[PDB]
Formats: sequence, structure tokens, C-alpha cells
Amino acid sequence: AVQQRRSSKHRRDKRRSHDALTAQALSVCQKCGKKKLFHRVCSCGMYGDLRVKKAY
Amino acid sequence: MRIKGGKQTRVRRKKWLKQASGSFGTRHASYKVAKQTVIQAAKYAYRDRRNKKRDFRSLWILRLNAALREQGMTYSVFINLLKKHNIEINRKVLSELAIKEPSKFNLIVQKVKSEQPK
Amino acid sequence: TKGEVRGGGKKPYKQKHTGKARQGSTRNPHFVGGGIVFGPKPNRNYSLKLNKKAHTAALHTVWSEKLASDNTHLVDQNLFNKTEGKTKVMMQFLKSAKLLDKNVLFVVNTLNTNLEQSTSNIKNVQVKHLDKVSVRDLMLANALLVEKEVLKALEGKFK
Amino acid sequence: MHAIVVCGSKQYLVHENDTFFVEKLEAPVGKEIQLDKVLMLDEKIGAPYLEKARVVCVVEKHGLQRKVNVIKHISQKHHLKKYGHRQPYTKLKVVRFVH
Amino acid sequence: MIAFAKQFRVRISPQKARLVCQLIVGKKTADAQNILSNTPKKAATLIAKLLNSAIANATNNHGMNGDALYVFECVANQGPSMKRTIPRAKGSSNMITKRSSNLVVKLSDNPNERQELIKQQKALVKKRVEGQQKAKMARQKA
Amino acid sequence: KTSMLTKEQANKRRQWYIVDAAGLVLGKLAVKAADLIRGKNKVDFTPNQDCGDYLIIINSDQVVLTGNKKENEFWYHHSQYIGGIKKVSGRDMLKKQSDKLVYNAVKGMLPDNRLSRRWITKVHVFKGDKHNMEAQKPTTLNWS
RNA sequence: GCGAAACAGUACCGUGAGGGAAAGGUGAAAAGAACCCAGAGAUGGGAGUGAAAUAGAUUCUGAAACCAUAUGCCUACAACGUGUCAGAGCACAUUAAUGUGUGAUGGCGUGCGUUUUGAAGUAUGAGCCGGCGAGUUAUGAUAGCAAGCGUUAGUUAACCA
RNA sequence: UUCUCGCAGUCAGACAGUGGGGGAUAAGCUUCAUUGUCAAGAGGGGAAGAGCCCAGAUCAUUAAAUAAGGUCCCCAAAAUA
RNA sequence: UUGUGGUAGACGAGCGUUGUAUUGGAGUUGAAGUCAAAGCGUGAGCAUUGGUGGAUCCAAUACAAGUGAGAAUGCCGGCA
Ligand SMILES: [Mg+2]
Ligand SMILES: [Mg+2]
Ligand SMILES: [Mg+2]
Ligand SMILES: [Mg+2]
Ligand SMILES: [Mg+2]
Ligand SMILES: [Mg+2]
Ligand SMILES: [Mg+2]
Ligand SMILES: [Mg+2]
Ligand SMILES: [Mg+2]
Ligand SMILES: [Mg+2]
Ligand SMILES: [Mg+2]
Ligand SMILES: [Mg+2]
Ligand SMILES: [Mg+2]
Ligand SMILES: [Mg+2]
Ligand SMILES: [Mg+2]
Ligand SMILES: [Mg+2]
Ligand SMILES: [Mg+2]
Ligand SMILES: [Mg+2]
Ligand SMILES: [Mg+2]
Ligand SMILES: [Mg+2]
Ligand SMILES: [Mg+2]
Ligand SMILES: [Mg+2]
Ligand SMILES: [Mg+2]
Ligand SMILES: [Mg+2]
Ligand SMILES: [Mg+2]
Ligand SMILES: [Mg+2]
Ligand SMILES: [Mg+2]
Ligand SMILES: [Mg+2]
Ligand SMILES: [Mg+2]
Ligand SMILES: [Mg+2]
Ligand SMILES: [Mg+2]
Ligand SMILES: [Mg+2]
Ligand SMILES: [Mg+2]
Ligand SMILES: [Mg+2]
Ligand SMILES: [Mg+2]
Ligand SMILES: [Mg+2]
Ligand SMILES: [Mg+2]
Ligand SMILES: [Mg+2]
Ligand SMILES: [Mg+2]
Ligand SMILES: [Zn+2]
Repeated sequence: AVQQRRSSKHRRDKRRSHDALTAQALSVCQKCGKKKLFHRVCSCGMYGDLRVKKAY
Repeated sequence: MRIKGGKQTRVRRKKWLKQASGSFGTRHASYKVAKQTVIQAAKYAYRDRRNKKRDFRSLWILRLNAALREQGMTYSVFINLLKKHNIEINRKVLSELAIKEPSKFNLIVQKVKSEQPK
Repeated sequence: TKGEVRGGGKKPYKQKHTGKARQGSTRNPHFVGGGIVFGPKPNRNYSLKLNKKAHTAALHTVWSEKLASDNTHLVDQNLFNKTEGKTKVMMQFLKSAKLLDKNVLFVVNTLNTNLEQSTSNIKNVQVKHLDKVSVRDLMLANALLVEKEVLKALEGKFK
Repeated sequence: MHAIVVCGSKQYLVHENDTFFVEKLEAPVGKEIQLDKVLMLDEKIGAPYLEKARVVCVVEKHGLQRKVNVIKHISQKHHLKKYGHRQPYTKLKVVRFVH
Repeated sequence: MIAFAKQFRVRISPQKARLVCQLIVGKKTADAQNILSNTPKKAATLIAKLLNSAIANATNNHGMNGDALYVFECVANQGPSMKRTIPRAKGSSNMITKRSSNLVVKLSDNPNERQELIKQQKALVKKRVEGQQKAKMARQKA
Repeated sequence: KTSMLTKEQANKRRQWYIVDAAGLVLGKLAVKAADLIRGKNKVDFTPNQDCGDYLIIINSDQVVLTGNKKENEFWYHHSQYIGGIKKVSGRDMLKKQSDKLVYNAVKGMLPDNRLSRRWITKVHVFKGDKHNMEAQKPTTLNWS
């Protein structure tokens, strides 16, 4: 099955209206300050008060 | 002598495109659809000039008829009374009187009501 | 045209069952390869015929209006060789005669060489024999200097 | 104060210092024209037309209306005719109502 | 006062880049960098490089303060495409169109910049009309 | 050219009215209700500004249908399913829901339009003498 | 315009005979952007040369279709060949003109070519844009119109200068 | 609308009324004669309709009188007996 | 005064493109091209101003045509 009529440039954008993106939640590390996405280990491997991995 | 087309096609096409300004999407972008819309819009305008002449007459008849029913007299007889009294006034101007100068409109109805025909 | 243009005399696509339209050659007029349907040809005539007496009548009237008019002075043999072959003297002559902007045409019967040596670097003026002037050269002149013996031959030619 | 005049074929209700547009009258700008056909004036309305009731008007301009393009087209019949129309008018303002 | 940076023939498609570009319009400098550094998209590590270069040449070349810059307009125009032949089945063939985007990011310090753009547009339209009037005075003069 | 006529710019002289349908015929009441709702009887009628007054109907169950229409004439409503065509006789409508019958009758006398929605909205029909619409201080007119 | 303005009968297709493309323009002069900043780099932003760098090697001019951004207007109870005639409100000010941009709302309204007795067509042709694309030439005949020459008229063909 | 000369297009028609043939006094059937329309003709009536009725669109006007048809509402316009 | 619906078709009058021949004129103080605007015509069409552009172009009278694109499941290029 294929469109017997071409879809205009307006119906196309109406369908894409739901394709917008969402900003992932970010937080501040409590020892170095850079922004990191929430509930995840920072770049230094320091999550909460526990040293997880060696610094980058 | 190889005559080459240029500035001739585009100018006569852009004239049609300019006329079809304010249309929905491709109906103003593409020359072909624009040309069809201008021709169709011209047909509508032509037919609706005639229809405007009739529809505005109807509105004057409607407003005057309504204005009359408040005084107890009807449209079918008001025009008949106008002819016997020889008074010649448009329904347009008569309706304009009844909306802007109610008192003077009542003067016209009072004379046509009872005064001797001619 | 379509036949002279180098190309394949075969059918590009099959006649049927292909989504493309029917085509018969790659050098058709509506193709980019280019076969001009009619086109200009190098066999055209461009020539026209006018009767002999009609040409005499046309020449007769053109002489009538140009002669007996302004800038239709008469010239003789002395100054046709007094030019000395130098175009500076003739430029002075045109300046003195106030014929600088005019397209003066010398009508000459004896083909003087000193006069022909000059007036050749001047794109404006020109000199012709009686058997060489035509209607167009006569009425493009706007001014002409005619020799006396040229005028006598003119009456003879008209008859 | 108000009058019902007949200029051309239309009837206009006019007040003092009112400018209305009528069909071309062939009169230069600035003259003082006298509209003749008057139906109603003040309160005395004449049956055919009022007698001696005159409307004094001054002609302001002799411009033309907006261009109208009449494109007659017979669908699928090889007929596309085009025409343009610019109807001339004249604008005039009421100065005085002759008794 | 617009500072800007450009990048020609970016491999990302304009369709997939405008989606990320709408996440950065109107944002402050520091907040703009933070959002783009933690978004799992391919067209995030290229606008970030362009954004950083634009900040650099705004506070170094044009001499801007640096704590008032906001992303004025970040868009991905359509760049030149590349045509390839993908071999299909039964002897047929299709055309793959490798799409490219021309990325440009622009940041300003004044929060009223749309007004100045309209002012130059108004000046150009205005500049056109007096010439018409000047031509009319000359025409009446003759 | 000529002088244009005066037209109201969405001017609202709309007022509230009360009518009593004690023994009025369905059609005779509906025709005047539509004329009153549309404002056609008004002196100045601009047919794009809904210059028509509100109207309230009292005693809907008390209306009458002449002849044998109470048992021989049927009102029809079909849902979008199959077999969802519900039929009610005149007598059943006059008892169970009389307000809906007058509502449908008044709506049917209006032009198919985007303004007819607001026009049918301005009809407040009640089945009893009581009504919660006494806060508008609606004037009383007879046979309308 | 020769298929071929460039290294074209080349690239490429076919076992082979054979078939057979596209692609030109910086600036007067490379003076072709040293140097600084961001970047891994290409590159970009400044600086510099230049009359011009929005002439920067992507290199004369840069159209439309197409894709994005934005000032202003409208749009989430609404049956729509999408326009037309009326018509509020909103926002501006012009080839000064009963001005321009949008259009709450009312009335009316089933495309363009083709071929048919008859097409909104459940017949047909076109996805859109731009370029190209179809009554000619040679030699004769007839008729209309006009000119030259005329009542032992009128007119030359080849060829020669 | 006759005569002479130049240039054509047309040779698939349709429906309505009237008189018939074929068909079954069936066909929006088929074949004729005649009056009209459409073809190549918009507007108004018929709710919507090529052919039925009223008629023939040069353009503009928000002027007036009418034809067929109609006057509770949609939708312009009525009352008496 | 009589008129002016119209397909096939007949007849008449004009517009526009390029070039040539004669006249005149404009142009680095900015030509053609090209975009925009609230202009002029009965129609093909024609101007004015401003931006971009960097070297040719315009008016009149004649002449000669590869002279007018919306459709051919048209060709080529680009883009949906
Ligand atoms: Mg869009
Ligand atoms: Mg989606
Ligand atoms: Mg063309
Ligand atoms: Mg060729
Ligand atoms: Mg294979
Ligand atoms: Mg090989
Ligand atoms: Mg640069
Ligand atoms: Mg490019
Ligand atoms: Mg370029
Ligand atoms: Mg709403
Ligand atoms: Mg609802
Ligand atoms: Mg409906
Ligand atoms: Mg509607
Ligand atoms: Mg509408
Ligand atoms: Mg419709
Ligand atoms: Mg055609
Ligand atoms: Mg057929
Ligand atoms: Mg359909
Ligand atoms: Mg089929
Ligand atoms: Mg077919
Ligand atoms: Mg198709
Ligand atoms: Mg095309
Ligand atoms: Mg002849
Ligand atoms: Mg027959
Ligand atoms: Mg037959
Ligand atoms: Mg019959
Ligand atoms: Mg029969
Ligand atoms: Mg029979
Ligand atoms: Mg039949
Ligand atoms: Mg036919
Ligand atoms: Mg008809
Ligand atoms: Mg009808
Ligand atoms: Mg006529
Ligand atoms: Mg009658
Ligand atoms: Mg009515
Ligand atoms: Mg005619
Ligand atoms: Mg020319
Ligand atoms: Mg220019
Ligand atoms: Mg051609
Ligand atoms: Zn950390």
C-alpha cells in the first residue's frame, strides 16, 4: 500500500509535533561541582561519599 | 538565429504568482496551482458581484420588514402604499432612515398610512 | 536535424511493459542530445527580384530629391588631384565645407587615384563610380559631391 | 440638516459637510454643482421630487476605483478571455441646502 | 551585536540536528553547555565544539563580558548532499542520499536583539520610499 | 459608487425573556422562538453578530400536538452503531422528556451554521414552573 | 555549437561487433590570508592584503521548487477544490492611494488539460521547480492585396564584368 | 437564405413534446418525420440534475419594474372571505 | 440607430524576444542580470524607486527569424 495523494508540508510537521526532545535531569556533584545527570556516577568516579572508580 | 527564452516566461508567471498571494501553501508557491486559483477566484468574484446586488437588496427588504412589524403594518402593503402615493424611495435609504433617524422614518409611514393617494 | 546528429538508431527502451514512456531514439527533438526539427539551412536564397524599369524609376526619384538640394555641390578635376594623396588636406576641405559630420559621397567618372588614396582612412566618407552607386548609397549620403562629367553621364543613363 | 438626493441612479442620504462618491459628472474640480433631484428635505417630502429644493455641493476629485480583472473561462473549451475595469468616480462634499 | 560560529558539511543530517538545536535556543551560557554535555545523541558532541568556539571568539575577538551571552539562534541549514547507488534485488538499483548540514550558532548579549533586526529592515524599507519621493519632486520640477 | 450601510460591530443588546408554554402548539411556539432567538424581528439585523436575545421556556410538558400525532408520529435518533435507531412516540416524548422535544424542534428551524450553535445555546428550557434563571430579572412577554 | 571548449571516443557498459556521458569563469596583480583565539585537526572568528573578503580556492552574476529562523495577525465543538463577496477586532504606515498585513463571523461555491452526446469523475495525463521541446526550407500552381511597365505589350534564364 | 470566387470544419450525437415502425402500448432501448434545448449557453425554478419551464451574460453600480416560480422557519416576500 | 454568449472554423487589428541597417541617447557619479514594494494600461504587456551586481544597453522606423511553453506514462538537472 502506498499514498495515492502526496502528503503536504503541513501534515508532515503535525506528525513531527510529538518528536520533540526532553532535557535529561542534571545535578551537581558534591565534591567537584560539574553538572552530572541525576542518579549516576560523576566523571571522577565519586558517587555520594564513596570513591567508585579512579579519577578520569 | 537561436532565440533563447529568458525573462519572458518568468515575468508572465510571476504576474500570476503575485495575484495569487495569500493562498494556502503550494496554492501560492507553484505557478500552475496559482494560475488555476486566480482563474477560479475571478469566476467567483464575477458571479458574486451579481449575487451581491441581490443579497444586499434582500437585507434592505428584511430590515424594513422587521422595522414595520413593530408598528403593526406589513411589507407587502408598504410598497403598495408607496406606489399609490407616488413616493419613490429606495429600500436602502428607507432602511437607513429606520436605523439612524427613527423619528423621520415614522413620518414617512404616517403619511403613506392614511393620507389621500395623490 | 534528427538524422544528421550522431547517435544510436536503436530503440533505447522496449516499447511496452516498462514504466517509462515510449521512446524511439536518443537524438529526438525533445531530447537533450539535440535534433533540430526544421532549423536554418545554408541553402536559403535570401534574394529578391526587381524589374529593370522599376530600378530605373527608383534611381530616378532618388536622384531627383537629392539633386537640386543642400549639400549637393558640384566638383571638378582640379581638386580631385589637388588633394596630393594626403588626407589632412581633405580633412581641412571638409572642415572648410562644413561637411564633417555628413556622410559625403564622391561620385566619380574617371577613378582618380589621388582622391582614392585619401578618403580611405575615413570610415565616414566614401567615393564610388557612377556604375557603382545604388539607391541605398545615394540616400545614406545626406550629402554628396558630384562631378560635372558624372552629371552629364547621369542624363545619358536615364534616357 | 439631511436630504435624499438622486445623483446618477442611486439615492444618497447626505448631512451637512458630508463627502459621498458618485458616478462621473463631467465637471472640473473646484466648481459648485447643483444637484437637482431631491426627494426628502428636513420634514417636507415631495411625492415625485421636491420642487426648488437644491443641494449645493463642491467637487473634490475625479479619481478611479480599484482595478477589476474579469477573466471569463470556459472549462475544457479553449476559451480564456481577460479584461480589466477601472470605473471612474467623482467625490463631492455638501456645502449648503437651498431652502 | 551577534557573535557567531559556522561549520560546513557536517555529517549529521539537518533533520536529526534541528531536534537537538531546539534544546539550546534561549539558554544561558553555562546552562547551555551543561545540557549538551550529557545528552546521548550524536549531534551533541559537534554543536558543543561549535558552541565553545563561538564563546571563545565572542569574549576574545569581539570583546564581550562572558556572563551575559545567551544562544540567540542555533540552526542546521541543509548542506550539499552526496549521491550513491545502493544495489537492490532482481537487478534494480536505488539512490542513497547522504545528507549534510551547515551548522551555525549565534549568541548575543542584549536581550532585545530582535528589535534591532526589525529596525534595519524598517530602515531598508524606509530607505526605499524617500528615493521614490525624491524622484517625484524631481519629476514635478521638470 | 454609493454610501455603505451601518453595521453593528459585535454590539450586544441581548436581553433575557420568559415565556409560558401552557397550551402552545409545538410548531407555532418554535417558529417565534427561532425568530426571537435569531433577532430577525429586530430593527437592525446584521447576520454575522448573533444580535438575538435569550429566551426561557416554562411548562414544556404542557405543550400540545394537534390531531393523532401523539400516537402516530415518531421521533428518530440513530447512534453510530447498527440498530441504534431509537424511536419514541409523541406521547412518550410529551411525558418522559418534553424539554428535548422542544429543543430539537427549535434547533431544526435554524440555518446550518457555525453561529447556530451559540443560538441554540441561548434557549433555556424547563419542564416545570420553577427555574434557576430568576437572577437575570427576565421580562415577561406573552405568546412568544 | 562537432558526441568531444577540460587529458573525449576518455570514464563507463558488453564475450564481441558495438553503445557512449557529464564537467568552463577568484582577483588588475596570489598580493592565495603571516599572526592570535577555540578545537585533535580540518575548520571557524578576528588580524592582514585588496577598491570590494557576503570577491577566500565551495572561488562572475545567483532564479524557482525545497529546508529552517523571526516582527505582526489568526487558529484546539470543527465538515473544509481552501477561494470569493460582505465583515469586527488586532498591528502598522504607502509608487497617498475611498492605504497595507491577518481574518472572529455571514452568504455562495464539486480543479486544469484531453477525449467525448454527456467528465467533480469511481475515465484519462501531469509529484514540484527550471531549461529544452512540435507548421519550416527548396522548386512550381492557384487566389487576394500592392507596385513597376503598357497596347506589335511585359519580362529575362544560364553566362560575362 | 439568389449568383461567382478564396478558406474551412462537420460524416460517433443526446434528451423533452408530438405521429408512427421494431420491441411486449418495457427500457435513460433502437430506427424515422417535426417542433425546441444541450452540444457550442451562464442566470432564476425544479432540494441537488447538459437536454424540462422562464430567458439569452459588453463591463461597473449595495438603483427600480417584472417572467417562470413562490410568500410559517430554514430562505426574499400575504393578506382578507 | 442596430448591436457586442460561444467550441470546430473564417477574417481583421496588435503585443513581446534576438539580431541587422539607419538615425539619436544613457552608462564605474554604476548597464545588463536579479530580488522587493501599497504603481500604469482593454489584453498580450509597460514603467518608478531601493538592495545585489560589475560592463554594456536604450528609443524610433524597417528588415530576417531556431520568435512566444502547463500538460506529449515528453528529455535533462535539482528538490520534495
Ligand atoms: Mg514548516
Ligand atoms: Mg513521530
Ligand atoms: Mg521556455
Ligand atoms: Mg546538438
Ligand atoms: Mg545480481
Ligand atoms: Mg571493457
Ligand atoms: Mg572570512
Ligand atoms: Mg553551492
Ligand atoms: Mg557565486
Ligand atoms: Mg474555538
Ligand atoms: Mg456541539
Ligand atoms: Mg453538510
Ligand atoms: Mg463554510
Ligand atoms: Mg467564507
Ligand atoms: Mg464545497
Ligand atoms: Mg493548451
Ligand atoms: Mg471515450
Ligand atoms: Mg473524487
Ligand atoms: Mg481505467
Ligand atoms: Mg485513453
Ligand atoms: Mg497520473
Ligand atoms: Mg516541467
Ligand atoms: Mg500573387
Ligand atoms: Mg437522429
Ligand atoms: Mg443514428
Ligand atoms: Mg422521442
Ligand atoms: Mg417509439
Ligand atoms: Mg412504438
Ligand atoms: Mg437513446
Ligand atoms: Mg463535440
Ligand atoms: Mg443553463
Ligand atoms: Mg436549480
Ligand atoms: Mg448579449
Ligand atoms: Mg407571478
Ligand atoms: Mg422571510
Ligand atoms: Mg463574440
Ligand atoms: Mg530590437
Ligand atoms: Mg538593478
Ligand atoms: Mg521554438
Ligand atoms: Zn565529581
